[PDB]
Amino acid sequence: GRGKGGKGLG
Amino acid sequence: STPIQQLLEHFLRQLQRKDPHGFFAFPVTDAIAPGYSMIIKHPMDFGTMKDKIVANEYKSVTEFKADFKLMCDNAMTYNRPDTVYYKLAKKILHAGFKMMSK
Repeated sequence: GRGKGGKGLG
Repeated sequence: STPIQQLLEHFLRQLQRKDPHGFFAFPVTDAIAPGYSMIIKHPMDFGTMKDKIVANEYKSVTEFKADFKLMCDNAMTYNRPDTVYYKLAKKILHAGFKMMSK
């Protein structure tokens, strides 16, 4: 659960 | 605004252009980033830095560079190395420091 809700691949 | 505020706004615009996705635009929350407030003691982001320039709260380029380094450091502390977030933090920290020191 360490990490952002989205993977930031926009 | 003062000549220093104008200089810092110039640097901030060029630094934010290095983050076109806006990952550093606004404060992280624990809903977005589980446990973030247990890991990061002093959060920072570009929106907070802009409000500080507008309020005339930076005495020098040195204090402004320290907030930009705190922002990037927090991202490298919270996110794992193989993520888009840690890689961009490291990229822009070094590019942004060389830009401001030329």
